[PDB]
Amino acid sequence: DMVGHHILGACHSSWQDAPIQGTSQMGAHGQLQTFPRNGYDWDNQTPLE
Amino acid sequence: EVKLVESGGGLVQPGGSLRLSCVGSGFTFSSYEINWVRQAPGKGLEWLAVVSKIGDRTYYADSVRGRLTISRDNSQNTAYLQMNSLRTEDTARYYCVRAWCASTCLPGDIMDLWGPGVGVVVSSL
Repeated sequence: DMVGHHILGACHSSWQDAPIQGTSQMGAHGQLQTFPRNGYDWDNQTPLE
Repeated sequence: EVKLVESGGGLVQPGGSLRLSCVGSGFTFSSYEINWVRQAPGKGLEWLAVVSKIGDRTYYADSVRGRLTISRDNSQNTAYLQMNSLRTEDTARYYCVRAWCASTCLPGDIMDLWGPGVGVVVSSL
């Protein structure tokens, strides 16, 4: 019998920037990631008191 | 389409009363709060009064507490402001503003649509 031995290196994602409020950015797997404004829903165009 | 046109203001003697009526059209006035805001000709804006959605829960400003009494009738889509007593300081353009809740709920955070403004000019002459 034989066995493959590997040591995978360290993994860490790149540093990114925190979004400004109201900015909706295109994300992963066809999802629009929204940081909406105060008083609005998760959809940035829907009011939510 | 949406409007907050108001009327009922004019030149009155000091120490008098005025009845400001603000009407709303096409924006379901019974569901949105309405405030009254004063703008002096050269001293900037000044927030006067609040009436809530139903009509109760009225809270005023510190400088005009008791002096101004607000009221609301959702049947004919009207907001009334009674200026019971008026000094010479109160000459200004008064706006009835639509303001719903974003952070501060009842005093209003988003003054969306403003009325054209009615000019109260108090004068002893």
